[PDB]
Amino acid sequence: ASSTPQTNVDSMGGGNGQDLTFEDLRDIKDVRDSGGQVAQLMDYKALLNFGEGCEIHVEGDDETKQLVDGEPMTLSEW
Amino acid sequence: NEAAINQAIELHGFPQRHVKVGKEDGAPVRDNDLRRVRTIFDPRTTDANTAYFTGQDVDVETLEAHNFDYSAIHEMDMRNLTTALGLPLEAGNVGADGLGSGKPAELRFALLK
Ligand SMILES: [Mg+2]
Repeated sequence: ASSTPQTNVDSMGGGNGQDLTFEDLRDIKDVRDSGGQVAQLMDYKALLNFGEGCEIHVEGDDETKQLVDGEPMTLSEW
Repeated sequence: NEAAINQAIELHGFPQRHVKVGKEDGAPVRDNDLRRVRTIFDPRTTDANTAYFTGQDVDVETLEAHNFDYSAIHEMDMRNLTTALGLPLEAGNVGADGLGSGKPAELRFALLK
């Protein structure tokens, strides 16, 4: 029974953007760029989470079938 | 570290002969005297079954080969380099206990692939 959510969200307005400076962000790059063992471990994390590739599905894909480039595609094909 | 190990083996991996001449608190021995003793004990012309006869005031001491674990330093260096280059430890002709078996093996070879 709310359109706008009626509960507040701890926004650090007194911190102007965010508490993250560009210097903090660029220090993440410094760790990533550095090579050696710590950068390699975080690369292994990326490869485990995302390295095995992906597949697109649409539930009821066949029913979407439409002439796009004057020829049939489903939304998954598109 | 590799250069350091090679230099360390050259100095410390092999025992070296130390002939001490003269009596302790006795008469001093000068360089020209040691030249003649050096000629007697020269490792260049000594052979495996040479024997020595001396007065009491000549001591054939030795520098032992001073034990250090260069194998462990090599294993550490190779672990550092292979992991830095993203290769498995096994690529460097170095291995580790447990990691050659079961799910520990399966993970590292999965990461490589
Ligand atoms: Mg005297």
